[PDB]
Amino acid sequence: TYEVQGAFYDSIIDSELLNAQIGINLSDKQTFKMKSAPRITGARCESEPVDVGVGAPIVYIDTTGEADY
Amino acid sequence: KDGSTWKQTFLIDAATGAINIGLLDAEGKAPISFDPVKKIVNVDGSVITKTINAANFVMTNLTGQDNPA
Repeated sequence: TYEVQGAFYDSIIDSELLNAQIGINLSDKQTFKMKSAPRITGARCESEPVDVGVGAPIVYIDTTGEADY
Repeated sequence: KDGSTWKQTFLIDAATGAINIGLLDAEGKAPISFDPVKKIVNVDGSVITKTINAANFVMTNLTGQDNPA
């Protein structure tokens, strides 16, 4: 999680003064939660036995992420 | 007659009413095969008929990666 606060600094503001953040008059802070990358909980593969022919392979894999896609 | 050897084209066994039709594959897979013992008619390829009457159209994934439908 991070907190965001910033503002515009004009030509008057100096690098040292900007670091001091004295005259900047920054914006109020705001807190947001940073999402989590996907991970795979387990890897597996199972298929149905068949009397005639061959069982089609399939992969079952369980994730734990929160990505949109 | 292929060179100095002879390749089977079709066979009709006496003990079993099995009739293999077609030149044999390098691995020995006959194109069309029959078996009254198992009461099955085995044809690799396609079958064209005006109509078909049956009691169970059980689609099968005959090949490793086929899509029955």
